[PDB]
Amino acid sequence: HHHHHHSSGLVPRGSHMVIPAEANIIVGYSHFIKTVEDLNEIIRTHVPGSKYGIGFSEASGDRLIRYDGNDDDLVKACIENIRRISAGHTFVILIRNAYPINILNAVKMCQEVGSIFAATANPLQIIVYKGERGNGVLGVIDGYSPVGVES
Ligand code: NA
Repeated sequence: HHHHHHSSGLVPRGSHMVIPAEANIIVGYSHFIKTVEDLNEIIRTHVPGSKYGIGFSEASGDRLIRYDGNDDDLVKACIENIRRISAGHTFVILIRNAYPINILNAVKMCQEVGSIFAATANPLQIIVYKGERGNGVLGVIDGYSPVGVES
């Protein structure tokens, strides 16, 4: 027996992500991860020298938004983004002052323990579906639609 509420379904206005100036964001789905420390560690060697924040949506147990980082503004943005999405096992990473290869490697490392929804510096909107127990991430709007074809 399952419970249905008419309030469930695609959330009309996608959730806009808070991306502080010059920050790069990574939004993904964790695989069998129970703590944000796993993410904090797997990307630790790639974020040295840079400022970063990590947010993780614990999907059971305490069901708390978990976080780590070395920059208050980035950490707060990650927490807010996780709150807006409100979907179990979602993780959000924000990195600033990092070279291109470090950002790319951070993403590759996340792919070892999860799936990627977004990885960009562009304005970003997360399309979410509101279900019974919580939400689910259906996709993202990364930047804009094309305006033409290159010559
Ligand atoms: Na999808």
